[PDB]
Amino acid sequence: VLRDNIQGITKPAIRRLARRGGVKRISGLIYEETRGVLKVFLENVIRDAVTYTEHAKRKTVTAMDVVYALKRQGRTLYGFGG
Amino acid sequence: KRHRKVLRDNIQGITKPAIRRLARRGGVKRISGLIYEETRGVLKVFLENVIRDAVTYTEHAKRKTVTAMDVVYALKRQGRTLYGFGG
Amino acid sequence: PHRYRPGTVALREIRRYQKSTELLIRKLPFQRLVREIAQDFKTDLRFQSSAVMALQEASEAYLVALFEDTNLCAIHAKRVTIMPKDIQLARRIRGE
Amino acid sequence: PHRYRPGTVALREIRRYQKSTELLIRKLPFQRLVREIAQDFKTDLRFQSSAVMALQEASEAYLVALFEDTNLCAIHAKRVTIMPKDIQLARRIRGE
Amino acid sequence: AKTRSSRAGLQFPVGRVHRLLRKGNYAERVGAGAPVYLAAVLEYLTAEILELAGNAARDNKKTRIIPRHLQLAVRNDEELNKLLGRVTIAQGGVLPNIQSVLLPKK
Amino acid sequence: AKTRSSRAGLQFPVGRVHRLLRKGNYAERVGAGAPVYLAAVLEYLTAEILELAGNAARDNKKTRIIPRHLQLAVRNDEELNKLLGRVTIAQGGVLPNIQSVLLPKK
Amino acid sequence: KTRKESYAIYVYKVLKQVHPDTGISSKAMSIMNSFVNDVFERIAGEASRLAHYNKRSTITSREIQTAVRLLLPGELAKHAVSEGTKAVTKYTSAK
Amino acid sequence: KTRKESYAIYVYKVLKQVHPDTGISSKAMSIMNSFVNDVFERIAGEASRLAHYNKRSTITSREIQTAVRLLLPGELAKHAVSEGTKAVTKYTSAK
DNA sequence: ATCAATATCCACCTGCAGATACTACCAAAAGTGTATTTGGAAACTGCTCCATCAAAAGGCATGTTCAGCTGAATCAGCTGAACATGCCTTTTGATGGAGCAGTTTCCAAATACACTTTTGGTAGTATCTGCAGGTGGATATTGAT
DNA sequence: ATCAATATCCACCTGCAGATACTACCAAAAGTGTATTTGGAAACTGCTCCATCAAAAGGCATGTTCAGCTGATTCAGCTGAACATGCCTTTTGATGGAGCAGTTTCCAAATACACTTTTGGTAGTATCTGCAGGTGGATATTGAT
Ligand SMILES: [Mg+2]
Repeated sequence: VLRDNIQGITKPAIRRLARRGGVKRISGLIYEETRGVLKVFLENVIRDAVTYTEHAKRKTVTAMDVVYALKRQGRTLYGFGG
Repeated sequence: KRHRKVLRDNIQGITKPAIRRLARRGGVKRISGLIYEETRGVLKVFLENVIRDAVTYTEHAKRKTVTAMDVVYALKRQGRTLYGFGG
Repeated sequence: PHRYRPGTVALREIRRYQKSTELLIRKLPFQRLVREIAQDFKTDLRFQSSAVMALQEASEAYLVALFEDTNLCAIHAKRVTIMPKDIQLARRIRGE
Repeated sequence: PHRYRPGTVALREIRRYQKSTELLIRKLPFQRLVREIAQDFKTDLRFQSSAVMALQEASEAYLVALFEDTNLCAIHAKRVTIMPKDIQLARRIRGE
Repeated sequence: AKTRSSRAGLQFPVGRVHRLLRKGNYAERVGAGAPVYLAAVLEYLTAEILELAGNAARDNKKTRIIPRHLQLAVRNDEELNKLLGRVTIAQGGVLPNIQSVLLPKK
Repeated sequence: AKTRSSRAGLQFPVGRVHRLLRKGNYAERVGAGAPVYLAAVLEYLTAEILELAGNAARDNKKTRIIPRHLQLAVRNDEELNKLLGRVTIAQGGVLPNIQSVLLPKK
Repeated sequence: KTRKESYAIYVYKVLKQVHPDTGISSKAMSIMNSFVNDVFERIAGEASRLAHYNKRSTITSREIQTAVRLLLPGELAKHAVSEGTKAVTKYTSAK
Repeated sequence: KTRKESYAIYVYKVLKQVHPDTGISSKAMSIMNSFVNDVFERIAGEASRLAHYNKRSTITSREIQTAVRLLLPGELAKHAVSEGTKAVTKYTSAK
């Protein structure tokens, strides 16, 4: 049952996310819109983290690589070091 | 010198026509009558914030004169970087 | 034979998921998506376990708040149903 | 006695202001406003004129971009008239 | 030998704060009082948050502060919320809040 | 006596850039390639913006680039627009742009 | 092996002063530590900029104070400033 | 009567290279000057942090390069990298 | 459609401030050529913790069904655009001094080793407890009637 | 209204993950003490540019009129919410080995310094030119009919 990775972000899980966000009713097109958006977000952050990974000459993306990339994208995260 | 004259209600110098112009530049075709006071309110908050930070730089430097650089640095802090004035 | 009205369960779920703080996307499908995306920038990559977690916390925080803004955009248009145009407006005004 | 229809002069002004770059708020009034707001934070302040011009350039660009966002909030509500609720939705989404 | 922290009345480490400033490339030089002031400010904001977080733990029948509490502490307070307006607290969730137009008719 | 600029094949001033890196306290030490590489990047970017602004001057039947030209150049270019996404160019105005629903008739 | 430093013990000392019977989870402590590090960097960075703007080679308590005023919202700034001025008084009037 | 430096003469040189018959107004130049200082601080800052994150106390061409890939969008980064790599290559061979 | 009121175009022109051009000058920048220190790369290496996979756990995919939302169409009430009118305030341009900025002086405070003491971090162990995740049972909420 | 299905509550119980607590220990900070260096406040004062003032340049305020937009009302259809009914993916745990992180070495590249040359800025007096703003006349757009 070959399935895309982005599709592993499923309807019910997007629907939960929305609920945490206070959303009551959701149109069928939201799920595909949401995946597009999540992909863009992960591209942007991962690119930066990986660029830190490469700079330090590692093969392993660290929590610090991610944290530092979140910081420069204006998405400071507390909880994972730094 | 002698008594510098009282400053009050200058917010009203931001006229209905001048606000309408800014809305034009901003692409706006039609404007509800309550927009003028709303905009004046929003502008005042914007100036308080920038001026507060500018004045903080002036005092830090022990000057009585707010400089263009004071403002440029307050603009940068605020994420509203301005080119053209010593940036 | 008993059915809740459309919107009652939705409310019940809003109350429930705002009470709690667990991640809402399954870890593995998330892990694969991350790895898939990173592959376009570097081949043969490992990820610390905490690295992938940090990314999930951030993505979920981001998507939840965007759903708030989106919801405000739907309400503005006098609706209660979120649509792609609401998400799009929210992203446009955020400057994304 | 000719009369342009409502909308026609408005579009003509959009075109004209969008093509020029001169500041749109009268200078001295804007300057008094700056001085008044400043005075309330601190007395005995002087201002370089380019400090006042820097504030004006910034305030005018801030406000023009805020109207674009406001316009898109109105249009989303299926109107062509900006209202206070549009500005407020723009500012909320912007995280102001 | 009395530490600079105990001299300053502080639980937070002045010497560390000083070392972190020198080795931070903030300036060529670091004055004697700057670490002291900095460390006080830091102690203070920490107390302010642990204060409110602790309260929040109390209100949830809990004696152990968890992320959830730090989150409620911060987002329920206008000033801390602004300070941390662009910050995500991992495992914090959000504030209970439903837009009123979404409430059923009563 | 060669300048480090001529040595590197650049118009932009490598000594200056080295000096400015030192006075800025970015690190204890500044490597010898750093100002050369940084000066090239800076020279490049100003060439990119001048190319484009130059074109906007020409498109507007003018010979002297003014700030409106810089703004036209920057906002009409996806990438310069992004790099300067949080920047205001004094005396730049905006791009001509009118939302569709606003035009007359059908 | 390499020593991994943290404000954890100082945050705990402050916790016990403010809520003597409340403890903290590791994850919450990690958040507090990020918080201290973050506020550190913001205040230092702002002080750094200040000193550069005024062509001074030294960060002093004066710079830390303007940095604090620039960074913290109203009441937080006020109490931080008075906490900071106090700690420097005690520090001086003490051999 | 102290002297204020700017990139004006270099900006100007570069302008003659791309558009030999085009001038630049002094206001336009003040903007170009702001633009170069701005990208300067932004790149140098990323490089500063980057060095720090890696417990490296030296800022090399390698730090500037990463700073450039973190700061600039796709195509601009790609071209900037080239020009910088080739200026260094050339600089190194010239001695 | 036509007509005619008014905006828009662009082409041509003269004035002038803003740009460009030049020589004399210099302080501070930058380059050059030594003497002396060291950051980080290389190479080797021990030990996490990462990718893997198999066994147990469990949530999501699908289809039927219909409540209730979205959006279309219709309308009136009334807001907001356009424009005529009257006239006041901002724009601009020229002098007197407040304060900023450039000197030089010099000591209170900084850095720079070197040297003695301590504390904060880890590891090995052992020790402890707050609370998540069951349970029963009581009532509240929702939705049919 | 009442009635019953289901959700939600609170009390009490417990087991063990997560937290506290211990302790030898030990390096590397942090403190101390002495020797040296320098940054920046103070006192003086040159000189820019800011506050302030009067003469006309030229947008703003207000009332009237009515076009057309907003927002209420109605209504039908389609679209998501709910909730059955099954399976297939995810989570959990166990175990090799990849690679990151620690440590030690040594040299290329770094800082330091003194002394020599170049450059970029500024000042002063120079004449040069792009385009803004004025004109008028040719064409385009707009809205009544
Ligand atoms: Mg006042």
